[PDB]
Amino acid sequence: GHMAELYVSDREGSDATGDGTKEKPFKTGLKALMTVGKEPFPTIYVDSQKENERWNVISKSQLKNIKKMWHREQMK
Amino acid sequence: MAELYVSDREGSDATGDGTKEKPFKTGLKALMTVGKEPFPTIYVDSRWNVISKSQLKNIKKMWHREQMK
Ligand SMILES: [Cl-]
Ligand SMILES: [Zn+2]
Ligand SMILES: [Zn+2]
Repeated sequence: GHMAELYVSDREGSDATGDGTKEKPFKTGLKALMTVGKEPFPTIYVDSQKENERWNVISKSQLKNIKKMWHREQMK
Repeated sequence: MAELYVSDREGSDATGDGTKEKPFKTGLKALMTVGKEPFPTIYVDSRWNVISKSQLKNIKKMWHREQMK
């Protein structure tokens, strides 16, 4: 039932009241990976650090760190 | 470490160390660098506001899961 993209926005999202949609992003990557029920990981978008763009694909470093945590969290 | 600094806009998990001058980028990385309790105070970008208990709870929850080996 899970979807193909996820939005995380440090400044505009909430982990409390957000759902990882573009309209209502999560706030954190820790919150996001908690949601991920199966692989493949959805494509995660983050704040663009540029004034020009709202959104930007997660960095490769940030993704790898989230996934490390996710796998280890899948081992109870 | 008594106070950890985390900055999505300006920090780095790669070259940062959680100092106010070299903040971490995420709480994800920050928790990974805490090996003992009690936790340092965590400050996030607003400039700096202390971490919302709403996200601190998540960080301190996932940190306890880690410590089990
Ligand atoms: Cl995070
Ligand atoms: Zn896997
Ligand atoms: Zn404890």
